[PDB]
Amino acid sequence: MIINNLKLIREKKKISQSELAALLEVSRQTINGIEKNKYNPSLQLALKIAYYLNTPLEDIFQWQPE
Repeated sequence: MIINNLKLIREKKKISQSELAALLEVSRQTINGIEKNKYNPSLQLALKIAYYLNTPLEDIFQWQPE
């Protein structure tokens, strides 16, 4: 389904997971865990990630509407 790949998006600007996680208000381990296939971020949080990260939601988490 949804492909979690913030790190690519974040690392695009060389954004730190730690700072980003601070931006998200969530633990870094969890955020980097999601790419690894851990349960994707919540409805608002994904929106926040796009907002905090400043990137389309699709790039960070391509919904892949199956």
